Amino acid sequence: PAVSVLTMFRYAGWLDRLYMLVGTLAAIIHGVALPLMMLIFGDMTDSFASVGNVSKNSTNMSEADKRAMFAKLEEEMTTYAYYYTGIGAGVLIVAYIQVSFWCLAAGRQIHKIRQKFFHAIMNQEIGWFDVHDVGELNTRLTDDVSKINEGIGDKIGMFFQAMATFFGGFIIGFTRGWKLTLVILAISPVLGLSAGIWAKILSSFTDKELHAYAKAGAVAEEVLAAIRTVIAFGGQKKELERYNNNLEEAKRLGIKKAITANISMGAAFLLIYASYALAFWYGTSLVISKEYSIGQVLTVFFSVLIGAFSVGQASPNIEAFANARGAAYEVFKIIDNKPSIDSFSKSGHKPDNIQGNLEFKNIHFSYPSRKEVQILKGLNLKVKSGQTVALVGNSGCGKSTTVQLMQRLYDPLDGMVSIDGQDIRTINVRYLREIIGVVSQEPVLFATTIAENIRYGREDVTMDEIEKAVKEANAYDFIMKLPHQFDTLVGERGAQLSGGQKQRIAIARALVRNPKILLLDQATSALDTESEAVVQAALDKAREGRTTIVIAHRLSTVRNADVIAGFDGGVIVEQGNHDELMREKGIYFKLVMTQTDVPPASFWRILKLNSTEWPYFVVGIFCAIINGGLQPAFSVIFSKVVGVFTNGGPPETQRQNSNLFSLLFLILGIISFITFFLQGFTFGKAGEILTKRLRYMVFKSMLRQDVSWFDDPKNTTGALTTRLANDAAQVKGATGSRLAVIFQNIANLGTGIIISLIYGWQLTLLLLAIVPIIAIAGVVEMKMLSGQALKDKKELEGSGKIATEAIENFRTVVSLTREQKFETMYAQSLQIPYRNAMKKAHVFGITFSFTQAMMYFSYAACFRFGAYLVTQQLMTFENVLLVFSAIVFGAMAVGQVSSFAPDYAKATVSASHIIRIIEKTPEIDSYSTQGLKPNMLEGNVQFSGVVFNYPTRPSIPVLQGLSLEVKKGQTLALVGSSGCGKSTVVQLLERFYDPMAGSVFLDGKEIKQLNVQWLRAQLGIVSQEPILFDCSIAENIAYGDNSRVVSYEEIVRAAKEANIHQFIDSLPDKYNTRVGDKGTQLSGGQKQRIAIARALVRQPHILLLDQATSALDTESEKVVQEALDKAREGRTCIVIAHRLSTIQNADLIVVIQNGKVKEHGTHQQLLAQKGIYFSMVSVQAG
Ligand SMILES: Nc1ncnc2c1ncn2[C@@H]1O[C@H](COP(=O)(O)OP(=O)(O)OP(=O)(O)O)[C@@H](O)[C@H]1O
Repeated sequence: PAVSVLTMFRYAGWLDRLYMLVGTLAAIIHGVALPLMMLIFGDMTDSFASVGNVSKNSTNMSEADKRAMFAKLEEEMTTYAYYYTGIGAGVLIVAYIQVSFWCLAAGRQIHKIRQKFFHAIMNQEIGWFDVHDVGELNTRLTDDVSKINEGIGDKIGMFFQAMATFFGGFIIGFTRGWKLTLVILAISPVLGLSAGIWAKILSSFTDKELHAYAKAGAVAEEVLAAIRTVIAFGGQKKELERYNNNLEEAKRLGIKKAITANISMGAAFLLIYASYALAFWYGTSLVISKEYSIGQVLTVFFSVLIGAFSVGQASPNIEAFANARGAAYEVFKIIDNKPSIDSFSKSGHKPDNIQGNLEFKNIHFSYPSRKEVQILKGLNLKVKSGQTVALVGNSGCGKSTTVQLMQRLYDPLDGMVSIDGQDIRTINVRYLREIIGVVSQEPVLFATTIAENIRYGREDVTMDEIEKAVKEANAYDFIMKLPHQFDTLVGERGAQLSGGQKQRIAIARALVRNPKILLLDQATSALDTESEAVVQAALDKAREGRTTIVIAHRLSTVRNADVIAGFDGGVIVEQGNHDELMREKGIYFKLVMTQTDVPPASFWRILKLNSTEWPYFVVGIFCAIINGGLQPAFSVIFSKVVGVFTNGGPPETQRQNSNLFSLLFLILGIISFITFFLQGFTFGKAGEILTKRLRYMVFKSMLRQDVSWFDDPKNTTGALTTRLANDAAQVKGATGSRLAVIFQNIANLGTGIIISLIYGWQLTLLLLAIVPIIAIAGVVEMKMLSGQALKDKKELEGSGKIATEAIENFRTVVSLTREQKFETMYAQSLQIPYRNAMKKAHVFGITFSFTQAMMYFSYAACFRFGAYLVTQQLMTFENVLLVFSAIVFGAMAVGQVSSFAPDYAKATVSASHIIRIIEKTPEIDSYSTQGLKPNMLEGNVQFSGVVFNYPTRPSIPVLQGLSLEVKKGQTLALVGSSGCGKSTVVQLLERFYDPMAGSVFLDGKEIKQLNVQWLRAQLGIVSQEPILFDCSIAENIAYGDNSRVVSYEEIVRAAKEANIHQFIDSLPDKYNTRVGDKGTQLSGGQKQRIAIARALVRQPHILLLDQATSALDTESEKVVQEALDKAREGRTCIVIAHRLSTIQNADLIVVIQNGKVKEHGTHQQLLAQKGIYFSMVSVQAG
């Protein structure tokens, strides 16, 4: 959808309504300013044509004909040169006003939008945030606001310019003779038609492509997330073929786009060369009959094509304006939306002497994300002033909902909530929340100082009072131990505070507010019994004589409360003191007892990647020379035409010369269509090969890498799918397409420099001296349009980061009632990109003005100097046109080439990354073929003094002097405090990493000397969260022993021994059932048993079990443990043990602490040791 145009320019002050008006009048002038440059150019050839044939045919006088005609041209061209400079003078003024006033008026409007849009979001309801996706909302603050500034800025001034030329151009064409124009305007619908057809066919082969690679690029994403399972089971080649057998689809489809894109080029490049002749063949016949002059035609043919091409230059300026209307709809809706609970209004009462009488009356309530089911039904309950009320009951009974209604974050439907006899929906929201202290489940700390985070509760508090509150909250002594005490910087940027310390800050914040009512919703939940005790002392302190509602999770909180309400299904089944509810032996009694990147890759290296198809490259080079030569050809055939009618000739030859040269256009026009159809058929396949061949070599080379690579923060599973998907394809704009450019550019400017130099060399050294100037200008505009894009958009990140901090914790700030503070913080940050943008339009006023002025001025500096060369009989007027339209129309050709081809800079660095991902050789070559691979199936495992550090964060040491044997067929349990040391042993026997020092042996043999495939083939990885692949049960299981004959019989025996056979045989589509996200979702317990079943098929001599049972499925757990006892029997086993019961039946236990084996032995010996191991078993008991 979109907005009405006249709405969208609201918030535009009267001065912005003026700037947009004055700037338009500039745009209209600048629009017609080039049609005038074509009209004069016509009247200039008339001045040359009138004398060009006098001095040649009849030799009447030698020096009385020289001065006669030549002092006429010298006086005619004084005016034509004064006329040209007059335009560029007016342009210089006009062009400034155009882009100045429009970017200004847009900027002035944006700054008024940002504040009104953010404030609109801080003014919304809390049920408003429930329905909406907050992620896209935050980007909508800086993307959609960035999408509007396009379609109200300078993009309008260019539109009214193009329309003033469309009508300004078709005006001049018609008044200078109507026959020539209606010829063209009969063909321009054929070209306005020809343009849109291909864009329907290019858009066709686009969306078909994103669904072609979506098959291949889906296998890619699944692997690189599941890389731990792929390497550990050696399926690194099986995944290469799946990714490849779907990779031919997007290739063949890539060719139908590659051909048809260069068809679209040469097809429309033909209809120009066709309609050139049709308009010139017919245009020459109207000067031969002495109806038009040569100056008349050359005006009209150009003055039409400019005005006719003015539509295609205004295509995107509309699309940017319609994108701006559309993005402006989602925003303006929010600004004009007004809430029922207005957090900014000043309406309700502000009652004083609030004792805290609390009353709920017949409350019913439904959330608006799931409104089908009611959450609370007929809920009634009073809290007497200064008493504490604990809410208990099972999950889903609206305990927090109660607290949300007393915050008034939703408005109940039926019933009434009153404070001291007064409807809470009849006082003001800010006074309400000012009297209420919110202790959330999780405390939000803001990325600011501790002083400010506390002062957020009440911005006028003195530093004396801060000290008092921090004391009362029990957070002072820990603050006294921090290095930057009350100035320490907290949040995501700063030092991470513990859970206990964060909550006490939230408590101090609420104390600063000194409210009359306190609300706590799981104040202590996550916190351990040690952290909880300090908070409880500080909570209890803060409550002393305040009316309190606490969502209680800990039994000790509930036992000392003055009154308990028991909730069940929205309904208070029993209310009383602690002893009553215990006496009742209802719901409450049951609860309380049970609980007890800048790589400089070279152009030559990239080119070598496509070297396997050099014959394709030779042809494309060849046609890139012809097509680069057709431009300077046209500069002749245009000149040689006009030469006849401007230098001298008999009207017997004006027919054959004109029609010949007029049909040499269609010689050129055909050769245009052929050389493009062939250029994009050889360089086209050369690219679509190159993508497909590099995605393979990459994805192959990616699975070759070792685990330290995939552990890095930069090589995440997404940034590799991107790198594997578009960066792999973006290379082809730097192999063949770069030769096509430079061979075109050489064959164009090369052969065009040569020709113009011989026909007259004086004019050329001027033009090829000035082309350097105007060529520079198109770059610095592209630079400073972009170099300024960073500056203005970098100063916005602070302005955007402020908003990000406020939306991401909206439920908090609204409870602190600091919606205004963050609004002000946003606005104050926005004052920098405002004042920068008000200088930006001043800048782009100039870069746009002095581009067109140095072009309109330099248009005079050529046809003045070139004219004096005809006075002095040094060059003909034909030879001027043969210089001018051989440099200029040829220099414009490289731009029309370079702007079509892919962004070369963006392609080289996009390619430089590909070469690095290919040329990288790992520390652990999984692909290799050497290694001992004996027939000795003992599996004696031995770690001796292994020392290892994670190379993601090598500053952290884990293991020091770790030495240990596992005897054949024994089970070894790893235990100790939480740490990565225990997990590391599994990764080293896998050989996912090498160790720094020490030695890992397998049956007396160094694992660095055994093939990585045959080390890992006899090792079973049982992951925490086992990865199940989108695939059949046979394939997910076959992932274990790959490249193997496995039939139906061998599958069933293994599934028995994992204990899943009986459950499998009654399910629908039994062994064929699709599992994954598309298929039946398996529980946590079932997935792990699949991982066990996969390990049984492999039948290894060693079993690595790592943190298995990472789920809560109670029955499955005993099923897993049964299946596990089966899987271990008479096998050498290494278990990372977290559960005490697993440890009891193990043959040997190792207690590890800080890299050090403090003790080890059988179960019985470690208990009687009465050491570390003893401590673990004792804590669970009591
Ligand atoms: N963002 C949300 N949008 C809509 N409804 C929600 C949202 N969050 C929670 N709910 C609803 O709140 C209802 C009651 O949950 P409640 O917050 O009372 O749990 P609780 O009592 O706090 O339990 P616990 O303390 O264990 O989380 C649920 O039925 C759930 O649908």
